[PDB]
Amino acid sequence: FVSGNCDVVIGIVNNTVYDPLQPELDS
Amino acid sequence: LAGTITSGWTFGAGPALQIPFPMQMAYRFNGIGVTQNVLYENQKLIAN
Ligand SMILES: *[C@@H]1O[C@H](CO)[C@@H](O[C@@H]2O[C@H](CO)[C@@H](O)[C@H](O)[C@H]2NC(C)=O)[C@H](O)[C@H]1NC(C)=O
Repeated sequence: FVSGNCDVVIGIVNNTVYDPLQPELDS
Repeated sequence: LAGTITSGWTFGAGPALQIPFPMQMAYRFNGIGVTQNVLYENQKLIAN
């Protein structure tokens, strides 16, 4: 779940969050 | 004291498993019905 930006949390890292609905958008 | 700081509650029910203290505090906030992001967004305020 999403809450806020990437500035107030100490220790946050880059990564990718996969979206299940996007592959279904094509068809 | 050393166990409950470096391992939380894990050492009382088995082997001691390390976990960072600010992250352990997030677990305990969840116990009282408060989301994790509340702690992480006020870590400097809570610690003080
Ligand atoms: C997570 O990815 C973001 C991508 O925006 C990184 O933020 C940038 O980091 C570079 C490198 O220091 C800076 O020059 C930029 O100013 C940052 N912001 C933007 C909008 O580009 C961020 O550093 C990454 N997190 C980690 C821990 O590497």
